[PDB]
Amino acid sequence: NLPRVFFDIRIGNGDAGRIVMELRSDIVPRTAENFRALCTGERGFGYHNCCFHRVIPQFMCQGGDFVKGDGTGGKSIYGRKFDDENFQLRHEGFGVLSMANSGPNTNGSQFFICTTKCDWLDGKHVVFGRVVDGQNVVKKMESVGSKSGKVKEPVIISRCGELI
Repeated sequence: NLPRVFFDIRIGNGDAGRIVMELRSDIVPRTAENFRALCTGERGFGYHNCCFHRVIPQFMCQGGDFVKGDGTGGKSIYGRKFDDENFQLRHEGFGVLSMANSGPNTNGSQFFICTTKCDWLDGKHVVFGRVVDGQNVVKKMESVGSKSGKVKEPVIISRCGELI
């Protein structure tokens, strides 16, 4: 069965709600497991209290740097980096979950949520899931985003984990 995980999001001084994500363990089991484990914090580290450090309205939101908090760091449950598992899933529309990287085979913890179809990213980033509920919460983040991506108020994963 496909993992169901969540982020509770706080934007500035307000709780924004819950994002629920389905992970495609059927296609990218290793990549899905990394993300799932970082949501639950079962290895002793993960996305809890991590921020979204870039928000570009109508393009995407990026987060998952729980090491440095600024988009320069991160680590996976497999070590500092792990290989691109496959490129079978596409950045086909709103809510697609994909791994940020610094070139081939440099996956860590950073990820982005697409808020539009971005086919041009296919074959560059490993897609591993999709937002299934709380699309409004992803869209809410735009209130503190900008065209450059600079974030105006803290966007924090106040709580995260796995759902039944």
